[PDB]
Amino acid sequence: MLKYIIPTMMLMPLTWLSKNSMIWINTTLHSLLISLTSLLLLNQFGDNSLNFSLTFFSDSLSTPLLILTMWLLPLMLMASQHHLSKENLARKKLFISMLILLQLFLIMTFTATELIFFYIMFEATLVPTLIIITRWGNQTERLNAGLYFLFYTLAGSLPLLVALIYIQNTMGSLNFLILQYWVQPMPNSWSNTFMWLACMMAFMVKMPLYGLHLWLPKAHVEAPIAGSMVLAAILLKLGGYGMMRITLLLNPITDFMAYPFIMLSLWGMIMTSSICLRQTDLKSLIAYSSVSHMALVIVAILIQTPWSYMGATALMIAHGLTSSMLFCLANSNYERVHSRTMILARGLQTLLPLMAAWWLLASLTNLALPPSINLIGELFVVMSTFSWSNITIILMGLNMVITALYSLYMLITTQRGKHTHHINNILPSFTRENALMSLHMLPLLLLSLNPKIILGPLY
Amino acid sequence: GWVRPDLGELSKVTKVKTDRPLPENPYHSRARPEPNPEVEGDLKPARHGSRLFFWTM
Ligand SMILES: CCCCCCCCCCCCCCCCCC(=O)OC[C@H](COP(=O)([O-])OC[C@H](O)COP(=O)([O-])OC[C@H](COC(=O)CCCCCCCCCCCCCCCCC)OC(=O)CCCCCCCCCCCCCCCCC)OC(=O)CCCCCCCCCCCCCCCCC
Ligand SMILES: CCCCCCCCCCCCCCCCCC(=O)OC[C@H](COP(=O)([O-])OC[C@H](O)COP(=O)([O-])OC[C@H](COC(=O)CCCCCCCCCCCCCCCCC)OC(=O)CCCCCCCCCCCCCCCCC)OC(=O)CCCCCCCCCCCCCCCCC
Repeated sequence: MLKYIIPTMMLMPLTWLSKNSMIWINTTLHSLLISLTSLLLLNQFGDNSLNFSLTFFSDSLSTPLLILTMWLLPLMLMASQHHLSKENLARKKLFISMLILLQLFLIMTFTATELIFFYIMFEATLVPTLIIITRWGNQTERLNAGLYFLFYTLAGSLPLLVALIYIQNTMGSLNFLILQYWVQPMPNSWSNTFMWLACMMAFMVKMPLYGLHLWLPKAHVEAPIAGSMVLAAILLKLGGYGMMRITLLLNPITDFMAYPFIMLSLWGMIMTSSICLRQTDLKSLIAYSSVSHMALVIVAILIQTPWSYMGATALMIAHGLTSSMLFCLANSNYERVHSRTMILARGLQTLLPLMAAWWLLASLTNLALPPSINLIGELFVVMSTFSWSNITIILMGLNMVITALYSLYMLITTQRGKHTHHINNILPSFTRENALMSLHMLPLLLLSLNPKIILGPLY
Repeated sequence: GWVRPDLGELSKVTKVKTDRPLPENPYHSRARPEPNPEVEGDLKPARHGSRLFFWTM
């Protein structure tokens, strides 16, 4: 994985040596070359994971998260540069350095062969994200939105750190390749109950779980666009990746310790979708919709059937692309009306027709229109949870109804109706913004032609 | 016919011919505890390095 870790680090001299007019262009170009290079990770086999070294490997789970991660960096550079036009040059290079450092941490987070290196990189991705949010944020309470996001991801990962070293002394290793073959079944005890809680609560907070989702609509609202994109697309998916690695060691205690968490997730995917019906803030609506979609991923990982893992990894990749495009559309209107209120700017299809078509596509992917990979992931999770219990279809179909409702309500509220009369700073859509929307949506539509590369290790 | 000794004579260390046997263990000690085995053998490199969680050297 060194052939991706080194050019990501070579983007640091590539961003601290360019001319004052060339620092966006060079980093965009060479991060696009790295994203093109990332497709060599699709050397995946039906039985054996692609094992590079003692430190890095990539099965069919980490590979699409890596391609999404290395693809997301040029998109964040294209998205973040318009509101840094009135920014100092050295602060601009520090912003690009935090994005490059976050990519560097993620591309060897997902390829952590050993689990405490996963913990170090997993907790090290916070600090560039925290600097981006609490330094290039917007409002007064960016310090509070960064405080709890440091607090919860350390108070939750403090039992995670203790639990992983406990396995290091018991099993003798935290190599996941070794721990596939030396895993002992975890019997019923209270000690193993708090062992399961210590292994799972950090990733529950990162997804987020319902009731633990209080950090996320605050943190997205206080973030800039690059922070919102990377939180919606990668940093939530760290928790799903970590659960899919960590439930190997947690059997069979998961089959009865998952019941409160599955009930929290199944009722929360209803409640957050109803909150999305009752939102005034557009970015908070996309935030709560992200919570609603990751609740199904929590359910699918906790029931641990093959259709559920296939649907959960398909839904993570699809929701990364969709929610990143939704936050970028919210930015494209916040760069014109300068407020996030959804009822403020209406009737935008009369003014921005092609941007309204990109809104239409993002909302149709958000409600899982077939044959998109949103629908493949949604449908497989619903199939597997029907196999878990036949009465879960009521909450599943009810969430799908409310999801269609708030996606088309968001579409109608921003893009339809009579426009606001007292707003006239609505410029035409730039070539940059349409390029950003197309680079989100066109891979999301190409993956429906060949969805087998995003269906995880047990396709 | 006795002669009083000179200065420094009565503080000389003399030798004594004795017929009693020498005390082989006058402190009446028991046997000493066996010392720990020393180090021996050529110092080979450490097998796969530090072995500290993931550090391959
Ligand atoms: C590998 C080779 C692949 C080659 C084939 C390509 C495969 C798909 C790739 C992506 C396709 C979508 C791109 C177009 C839509 C977005 C842009 C847009 O607004 O266009 C309007 C615009 C034309 O309109 P305009 O008058 O100029 O202005 C627009 C108005 O301002 C305002 O616009 P508007 O809103 O009034 O009108 C827009 C209209 C609005 O109408 C809709 O959005 C209705 C669509 C949904 C309902 C109907 C379909 C339901 C499902 C049935 C079909 C699927 C199953 C069929 C299979 C068989 C049966 C199972 O949408 C369309 O006309 C697009 C229809 C086709 C897109 C598919 C449906 C997307 C819906 C969401 C996802 C659904 C699930 C996934 C499906 C994936 C299929 C591959 O299009 C263009 O100018 C074209 C731009 C270039 C597009 C390139 C696309 C490919 C890029 C990939 C590059 C790399 C690969 C190389 C291949 C390149 C091939 C060219
Ligand atoms: C005949 C006579 C002549 C013969 C000549 C033969 C050689 C000719 C070529 C001469 C050049 C040789 C270069 C050194 C040997 C290869 C080193 C290497 O690639 O190791 C891969 C090493 C192990 O990968 P592998 O696939 O398992 O094994 C490949 C080799 O066999 C690795 O071999 P190994 O198994 O023996 O490695 C031992 C062990 C391998 O490592 C381990 O066993 C795991 C421990 C790794 C560190 C984990 C720390 C995590 C927590 C802290 C995170 C800090 C922030 C992250 C970085 C932020 C930005 C700096 O190394 C360490 O633990 C050292 C610490 C990591 C430094 C690696 C070398 C860095 C040199 C350049 C420094 C620039 C900063 C690099 C980032 C350092 C911090 C991560 O990769 C990593 O651990 C990933 C970390 C980053 C890789 C460093 C890439 C080196 C070149 C960078 C040039 C571009 C710099 C751009 C500017 C700086 C950034 C702003």
